[PDB]
Amino acid sequence: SGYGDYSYSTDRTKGHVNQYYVDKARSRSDWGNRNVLPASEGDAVLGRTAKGAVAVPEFGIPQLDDPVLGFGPDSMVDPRIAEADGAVWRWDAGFVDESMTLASCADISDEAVADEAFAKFRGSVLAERGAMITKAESATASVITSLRDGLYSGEAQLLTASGQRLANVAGQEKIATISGYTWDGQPQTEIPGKPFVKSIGAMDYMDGVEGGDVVAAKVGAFWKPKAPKEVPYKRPMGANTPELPYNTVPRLV
Amino acid sequence: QNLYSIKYKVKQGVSKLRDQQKIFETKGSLSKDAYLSIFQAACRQIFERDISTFVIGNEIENIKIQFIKGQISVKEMINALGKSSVYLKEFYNPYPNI
Amino acid sequence: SIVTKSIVNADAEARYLSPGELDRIKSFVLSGQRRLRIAQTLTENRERIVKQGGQQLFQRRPDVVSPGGNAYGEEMTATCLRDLDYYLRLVTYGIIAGDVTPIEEIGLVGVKEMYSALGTPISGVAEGIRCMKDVACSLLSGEDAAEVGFYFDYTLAAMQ
Amino acid sequence: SIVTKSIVNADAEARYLSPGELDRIKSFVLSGQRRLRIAQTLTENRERIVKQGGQQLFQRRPDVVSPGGNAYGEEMTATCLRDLDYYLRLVTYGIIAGDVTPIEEIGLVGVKEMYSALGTPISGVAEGIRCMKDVACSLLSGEDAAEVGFYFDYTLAAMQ
Amino acid sequence: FGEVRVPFRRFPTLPAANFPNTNTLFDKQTKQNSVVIVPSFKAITGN
Amino acid sequence: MQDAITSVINAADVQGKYLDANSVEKLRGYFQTGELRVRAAATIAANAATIIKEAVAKSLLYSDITRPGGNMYTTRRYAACIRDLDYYLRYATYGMLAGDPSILDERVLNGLKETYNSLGVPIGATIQAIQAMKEVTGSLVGSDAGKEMGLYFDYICSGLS
Amino acid sequence: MQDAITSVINAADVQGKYLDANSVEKLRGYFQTGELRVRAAATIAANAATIIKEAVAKSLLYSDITRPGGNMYTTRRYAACIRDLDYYLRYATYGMLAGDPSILDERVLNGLKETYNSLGVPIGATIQAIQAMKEVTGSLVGSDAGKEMGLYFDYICSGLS
Amino acid sequence: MQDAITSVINAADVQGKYLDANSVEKLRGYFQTGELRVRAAATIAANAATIIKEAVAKSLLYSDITRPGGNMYTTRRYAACIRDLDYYLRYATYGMLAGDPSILDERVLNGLKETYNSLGVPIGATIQAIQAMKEVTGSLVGSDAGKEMGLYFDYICSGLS
Amino acid sequence: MQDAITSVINAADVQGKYLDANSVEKLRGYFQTGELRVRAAATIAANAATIIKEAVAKSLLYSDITRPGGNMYTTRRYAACIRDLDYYLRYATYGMLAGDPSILDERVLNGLKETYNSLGVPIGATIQAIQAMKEVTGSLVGSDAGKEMGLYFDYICSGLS
Amino acid sequence: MQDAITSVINAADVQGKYLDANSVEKLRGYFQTGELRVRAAATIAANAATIIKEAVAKSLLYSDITRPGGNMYTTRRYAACIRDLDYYLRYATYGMLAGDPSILDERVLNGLKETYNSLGVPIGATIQAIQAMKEVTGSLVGSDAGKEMGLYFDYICSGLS
Amino acid sequence: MQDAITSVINAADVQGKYLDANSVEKLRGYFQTGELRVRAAATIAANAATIIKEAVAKSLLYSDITRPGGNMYTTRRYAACIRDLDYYLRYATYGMLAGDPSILDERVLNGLKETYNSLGVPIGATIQAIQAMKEVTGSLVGSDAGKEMGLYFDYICSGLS
Ligand SMILES: CCC1=C(C)/C(=C/C2=NC(=C\c3[nH]c(/C=C4\NC(=O)[C@H](C)[C@H]4CC)c(C)c3CCC(=O)O)/C(CCC(=O)O)=C2C)NC1=O
Ligand SMILES: CCC1=C(C)/C(=C/C2=NC(=C\c3[nH]c(/C=C4\NC(=O)[C@H](C)[C@H]4CC)c(C)c3CCC(=O)O)/C(CCC(=O)O)=C2C)NC1=O
Ligand SMILES: CCC1=C(C)/C(=C/C2=NC(=C\c3[nH]c(/C=C4\NC(=O)[C@H](C)[C@H]4CC)c(C)c3CCC(=O)O)/C(CCC(=O)O)=C2C)NC1=O
Ligand SMILES: CCC1=C(C)/C(=C/C2=NC(=C\c3[nH]c(/C=C4\NC(=O)[C@H](C)[C@H]4CC)c(C)c3CCC(=O)O)/C(CCC(=O)O)=C2C)NC1=O
Ligand SMILES: CCC1=C(C)/C(=C/C2=NC(=C\c3[nH]c(/C=C4\NC(=O)[C@H](C)[C@H]4CC)c(C)c3CCC(=O)O)/C(CCC(=O)O)=C2C)NC1=O
Ligand SMILES: CCC1=C(C)/C(=C/C2=NC(=C\c3[nH]c(/C=C4\NC(=O)[C@H](C)[C@H]4CC)c(C)c3CCC(=O)O)/C(CCC(=O)O)=C2C)NC1=O
Ligand SMILES: CCC1=C(C)/C(=C/C2=NC(=C\c3[nH]c(/C=C4\NC(=O)[C@H](C)[C@H]4CC)c(C)c3CCC(=O)O)/C(CCC(=O)O)=C2C)NC1=O
Ligand SMILES: CCC1=C(C)/C(=C/C2=NC(=C\c3[nH]c(/C=C4\NC(=O)[C@H](C)[C@H]4CC)c(C)c3CCC(=O)O)/C(CCC(=O)O)=C2C)NC1=O
Repeated sequence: SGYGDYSYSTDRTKGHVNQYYVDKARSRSDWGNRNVLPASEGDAVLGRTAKGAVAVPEFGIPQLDDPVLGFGPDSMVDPRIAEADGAVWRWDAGFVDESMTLASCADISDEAVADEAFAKFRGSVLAERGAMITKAESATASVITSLRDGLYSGEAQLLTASGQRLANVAGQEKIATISGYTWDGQPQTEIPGKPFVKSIGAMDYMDGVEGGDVVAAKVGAFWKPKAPKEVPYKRPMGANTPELPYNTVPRLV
Repeated sequence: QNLYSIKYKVKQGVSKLRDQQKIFETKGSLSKDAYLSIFQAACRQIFERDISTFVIGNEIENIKIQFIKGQISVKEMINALGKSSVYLKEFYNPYPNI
Repeated sequence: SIVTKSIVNADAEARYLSPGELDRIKSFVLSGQRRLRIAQTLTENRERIVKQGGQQLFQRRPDVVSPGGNAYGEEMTATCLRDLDYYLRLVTYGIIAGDVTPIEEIGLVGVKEMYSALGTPISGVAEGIRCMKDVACSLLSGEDAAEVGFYFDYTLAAMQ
Repeated sequence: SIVTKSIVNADAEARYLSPGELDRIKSFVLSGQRRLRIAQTLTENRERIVKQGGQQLFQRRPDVVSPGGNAYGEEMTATCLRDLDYYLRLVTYGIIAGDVTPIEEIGLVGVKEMYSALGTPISGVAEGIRCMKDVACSLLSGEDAAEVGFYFDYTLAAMQ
Repeated sequence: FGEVRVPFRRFPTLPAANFPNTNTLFDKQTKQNSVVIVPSFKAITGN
Repeated sequence: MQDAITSVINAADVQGKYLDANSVEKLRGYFQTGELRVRAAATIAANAATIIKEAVAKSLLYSDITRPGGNMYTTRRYAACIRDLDYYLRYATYGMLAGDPSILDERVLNGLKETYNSLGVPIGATIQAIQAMKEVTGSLVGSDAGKEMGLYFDYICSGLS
Repeated sequence: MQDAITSVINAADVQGKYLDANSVEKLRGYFQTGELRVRAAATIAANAATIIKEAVAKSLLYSDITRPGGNMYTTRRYAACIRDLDYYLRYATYGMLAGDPSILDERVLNGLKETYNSLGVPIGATIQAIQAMKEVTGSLVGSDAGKEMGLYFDYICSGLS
Repeated sequence: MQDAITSVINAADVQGKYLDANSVEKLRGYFQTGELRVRAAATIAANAATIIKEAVAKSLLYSDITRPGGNMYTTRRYAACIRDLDYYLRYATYGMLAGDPSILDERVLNGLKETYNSLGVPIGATIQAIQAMKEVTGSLVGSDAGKEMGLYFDYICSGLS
Repeated sequence: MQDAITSVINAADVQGKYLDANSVEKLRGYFQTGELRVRAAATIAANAATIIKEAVAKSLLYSDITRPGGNMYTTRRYAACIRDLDYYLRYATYGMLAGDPSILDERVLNGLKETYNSLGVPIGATIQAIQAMKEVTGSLVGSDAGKEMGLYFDYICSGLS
Repeated sequence: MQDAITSVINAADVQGKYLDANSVEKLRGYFQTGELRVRAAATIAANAATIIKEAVAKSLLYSDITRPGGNMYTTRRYAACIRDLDYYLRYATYGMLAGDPSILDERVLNGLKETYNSLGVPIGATIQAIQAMKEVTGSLVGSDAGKEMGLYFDYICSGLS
Repeated sequence: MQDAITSVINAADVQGKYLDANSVEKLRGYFQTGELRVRAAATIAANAATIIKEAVAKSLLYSDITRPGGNMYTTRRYAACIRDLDYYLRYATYGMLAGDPSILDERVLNGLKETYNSLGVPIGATIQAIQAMKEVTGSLVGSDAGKEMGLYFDYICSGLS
């Protein structure tokens, strides 16, 4: 794109907004009324520091050539250096604040804080993890029972191909057999009168096989055996006996 | 007249899609399949397609069982459908608010 | 990822992350080191885990490898072990992410449709995952095995 | 068309055509031949049908051709006979389609608005259609005339 | 829609350009492109 | 959508004409093949899942596209593509019953290439899967119905390419 | 959206690879800075209104755009623009927590230039207001978090320009 | 929408100005013609159906567009087009009362050419029907109100062409 | 381009009319002011460089836009903007001589806002520089010619905003 | 451009196929009608000026578009439109000789609606002039060649609408 | 175009700054790798034809796109695509020498997706051919230069997708 290239990002300029009370220090009278102080050394007055002093060339002549005595890379930093340039006061530009430094945060290689840490993390996520697992198996039990109770076997379901895959699933997992069609499109049936009549016997009346072959299927009150199922007596129906016609048979209805 | 002129005149139209549309709604005393196919029609309108390719299966199950039992109206099922985690994942996360 | 999910759940409400969400992100980044260690252990013991899970599956479900079963033959058995390796890799992803988003977005959404279209019994896959769970938890400590089986259990629940 | 309507009504429910709809499509394609024969007979006797219907209309409704009536003058009477020919053509379309979709989509939707904007009494058009119905059913057999008047009756009901 | 009907496509006439915008919405397939069909209505003179 | 009957009626109505001998010719042609069409549609509705399964097995089941990096690697993508194939089969059956591919233009092909290009779905593999489905479908329904179905299968493939 | 962890896992998964030493390098890098990220996000959530107020005061509060004829003259427009700045700050915070600007692409920058161009919103003034917000935010959160936040601020400004 | 008064107030407010002599000039101009505008609007509301009927009779009633093949052949299309003409007349009356065509831009012309092009509605015949309606309307309301109404009729025709 | 004479002739010719009393009114109006227009155009041609120099000095010479980061910092940009101001002055002079701003529409304003937006040129500063040029130009040419020139200066500023 | 032979060869070559029985069917069909095509092209070349003159006389010669205000009022516009009609006739003859309208797509219809819309040329009047030219041309060349020519005339009208 | 040095100088100049320690850091980084860059560029210039030949042979040489119906079936298309691959390799080499992908944005990616979409060139196959070229190029130039070249190869693929 070249060298002198305009960017909105790098435009610190009031040209797109017309704030006509802002320019650059020009007159000597501008230091008392409009301008404050340079924010860096590039913006400094020519040949002076950011604070207004004459710039001195920053480095001397090392006395005491010696690796053990004499200043070297191991020498500690004299505290009066930061005092000399005024970096110890909070209103100075070079005032360092270590509370938000990266160095203040905790090391992660330290095993100690790591094991202190993981327990605190598990403590929060335990409840939500358990809740989501409970929800998943709730959904599974619900679909098993509505598979066993006739849902998903109406012919509007058996026409779509995903309904056919669900029927093959229900068959393959031995949950229930869904009567579909023959290869040429005619409805299956065990008694040729009406369509979709399925077989029965010896497994329509067995318990504990509601979701057979489904791994750890918790359906109902799995934590106990079930009541003995006996009520072999007839209660007279008062005002609720189905009144039928005399000397005839209710054909159909 | 020829195939080019006839094809131009047969197509001039809003579209036949406007006439060739059917509405779903609960009438009196529906069975449980009738409720199911209405719920599946809602999933195609709010999600634009059948759900089974972009969900696990346990996300709107309690909403389906509730509508099939006759406990919530069509409007409540659509409201509950629109504020599910499925709707949030498909039509809110990948797009801007506009 | 926990950070991602916190950010979206805070984004829908048009608010910054509350101090609870930030607390939880902090606890997560603090436990990331043992998360990486556990992922290490599960990752580099993959061969034994897949092998021993395949054994327990084939002894518990001899029909799938019986003559004609879905995984019948050398190639089909290799493909089934490939699937088990897929799911072990996803479990390691979920362990490092701190949440089942990687497992669920890859390998759980639409898994029933895929396995029904392939003709594979999903209960057999659930059995294989359970066997791999036992084998993998055998190699961890108490608390580590508890936290690691936390994801196998979710994968089993989603695969009912 | 019966096929089209069955397809849309099955499409809204997101299901294939049930065996009842396929049964009805089959019965329709089997009767298509006598449908074409009846359309033949009605189609190629159009001049007598329009003429004799126009007579019965003008004798039953002398006001429309009386001095100043909507169809008063040579040109207006010709235009009214043109309209009757339009509706006979639409009835033939409906007979071959097996359903009033062609008649209703062309010539029935918004017919009241058009005839009110033109200043034409819609009851006169209904009378003309009834007269054409009698004339046309006179040329058919019993069952054929019954099936053909089936559409004239719908056109009359929509034109009340 | 009331409380009994499922929403549907609804070809509109008099909302002033609701017709072509609705047609573009429903005629595009899911995830067809990244475009936003109605980013805003073009500004009118006034407030 | 318009079927053969609707198209004939439209061609006649767009000229102010009554249905003449050529319209009767086309109408008889459709009415003679309607029963075969119903038979084929029933048989295809019977065996949709097996048709899709066999086409996928013969076309792209063991190729590299189902491998990591392929477009249909994860379970989401596999399920999405088998749903797409189900769409294609169902709409081809609709077109075969109607005797007119206008439903394919209005409900399937409109903006499909652009969606696939934005998603990154390979078009050649899709066309080959549809071609494999054409084989199985013609196989199952016999020669005449297979040619009828292959007409609309090739229509979809040409609209996609 | 994908964070740093999701991006690393995706790069590894798109090649059928296990997480090797470079993935561990990036993951450790994110895990070391996560706590600083949480601190910065909390502090920014604390002072959002004051940050927006100070940025608006230093950038466009007394310029000519707030006078009659300016884009944000009436009260509707002033409120709308401060809401926009709140959006930018919140989404930059999300991006800083995630360590990945993909949320900015998906939820912010997608179709934003076109909306602003149709409305007539000046883009340069918006970019300058975001730059002023970057100053105040880095000021409030300190040097390291300020550089992190400025990364996503500059990302938004580049996507807008 | 903005009328003449709203437009003058906006032009004055967008400069931070008080309403000076030129604004008073325009405001007096509108206030002098307001009563004629109300008279014309009442008369047009009285005879809308007859105006549309006569315009349709003189413009496109016996042409080939009303015959088979033409746009507006069937009864649906005839009713739709007379409803369109009613829309045009009502909105032209609104614009004449307001003394400003901005309502036509916001509520009528926005996306109208594109809708007509997608539907296949002939634009030239529509413009000619609007021109015929302009004749009858100016006829019924007299010279001055007819010129006022014809201003907005021509505005609609230019926005449609 | 069309001047006042061309516009009057076009308005008369587009109706098949001969030039009647109102056309004569407008033509006399232009012919009476033509000599003042020629005087003003000569004076403006005499002092174009000084006009541009003084307008730039009073409008944007010492602002922050000429400082590093401004849009007109480097020498390329300074030269480009003074060339732009020369364009504006020359075309305003053409429009004043012609008595018709159509040349400004055809040769200046067509696609200017879009070019400036793509380049990043601040529109407000440009409008203010044109306003300052209007002051100096009216100053130099006197009251009547200054109002004439300010008409087209304001036309350019309105077309740019 | 591709004629019928080129199109058949391309359809066969794009599949790696040799020219089978269906290609022979189409090729024989073209070869049987080639001589009639040459006769019609010669006759049309003989009477192009009279065809255009008669079509213009029956379609738009005395309408209001030739009067002041109408498109084609001045002599420039009249000459331009008769040149356009000559273009349409010549390219329809090319398409009839080739038996393929691809030349019309490549050399005529590409960007024609946009040019006419930018110029302000009425599309409906153009389509009606082409329809009138179709009448005269079919008249002069007889029934079969007239249907052949009307195919491409209607192709141009559909591409223009 | 701007290289690494130009980009650093621009970043420093757009703030009125002198080149400070970070600029020196980046400049030293570029100067240390320049000699490796020159070596890689020479080696790539040596073996461009063989690189393109091997990439085409491994990526799309025997696929169905080179057969009838495929995009690069005829000899024109084959030559055009190998010329395209030569373009990509040469511009990636330029970008590697410069250490900055701006030349790819200015001279390659600008309007490339739109050209390919108008022509019908498959984007996925192109990206895969570029990926295969990345393999061979990294192979030939060794690990470090291969990573450098793969940076710009992936840049082109991302700009194309
Ligand atoms: C308020 C501004 C506004 C207008 C004007 C408008 C027009 C509009 N005109 C329409 C249709 C139509 N418009 C016409 C009009 C005409 N046919 C002709 O030949 C004539 C030249 C012309 C009447 C002068 C016809 C025939 C249709 C029906 C198209 C069809 O059924 O395919 C439709 C489709 C909606 C529907 O009927 O279902 C809309 C939305 N919408 C608006 O919001
Ligand atoms: C295909 C469906 C369809 C219909 C029906 C149709 C009707 C239609 N009837 C018309 C006129 C007319 N129609 C009549 C009809 C009648 N006068 C009477 O008194 C009787 C009650 C009635 C005859 C039974 C008359 C008199 C006119 C001319 C009205 C006039 O010009 O003032 C016109 C205007 C001129 C024209 O014919 O083009 C149309 C478009 N258009 C259609 O597309
Ligand atoms: C990352 C998530 C993910 C999964 C899980 C996945 C599964 C997947 N399993 C497949 C096959 C298969 N999977 C099995 C698996 C089994 N057979 C049994 O009996 C057992 C119950 C079960 C093993 C535990 C078999 C036998 C096949 C081959 C089926 C065939 O080709 O007929 C295939 C087709 C061929 C291939 O592997 O590329 C896919 C795509 N893809 C994915 O992206
Ligand atoms: C009724 C006409 C119609 C079609 C066909 C249609 C397709 C369609 N296919 C989609 C995705 C898809 N389609 C495929 C398909 C395939 N992958 C392959 O490798 C094969 C070649 C191919 C199957 C043969 C895949 C994998 C996706 C998922 C893309 C993704 O998740 O990124 C999506 C994105 C919606 C979503 O899944 O969230 C749509 C809308 N939409 C329609 O309205
Ligand atoms: C990076 C390349 C570059 C250059 C060189 C540049 C020059 C430049 N010189 C300027 C002024 C000026 N320059 C001078 C310079 C001089 N007077 C003399 O007698 C000497 C011959 C000469 C000094 C050696 C003066 C006096 C002004 C102020 C003129 C005025 O305001 O009247 C100005 C207007 C005010 C400002 O400084 O912002 C610019 C933009 N801009 C650029 O982008
Ligand atoms: C005849 C009508 C007409 C105009 C007006 C026009 C303007 C125009 N101004 C341009 C640039 C420019 N225009 C300016 C102008 C300005 N900078 C500011 O800060 C001020 C507010 C403003 C001057 C008042 C600048 C600085 C550039 C250079 C942009 C760049 O180098 O990136 C360019 C780019 C061409 C080039 O310089 O290479 C064109 C084409 N073109 C035309 O055909
Ligand atoms: C403003 C410039 C301009 C001119 C000049 C113009 C001429 C023009 N002259 C015309 C006809 C005509 N012009 C004539 C003229 C003549 N017959 C003779 O023998 C004489 C030599 C000559 C009279 C001096 C005739 C006879 C017609 C009718 C031709 C016909 O309809 O067959 C027509 C067609 C009908 C109509 O008038 O609308 C036009 C457009 N149009 C324009 O826009
Ligand atoms: C329809 C016009 C047309 C032509 C001609 C064509 C040629 C063509 N020739 C090829 C290869 C080839 N062609 C040859 C041919 C020869 N070796 C010799 O020594 C002989 C001189 C010559 C045989 C007479 C060989 C050996 C290859 C393989 C080169 C390789 O893979 O290294 C390839 C790459 C692989 C492939 O066949 O798909 C193309 C595309 N493509 C076209 O579209």
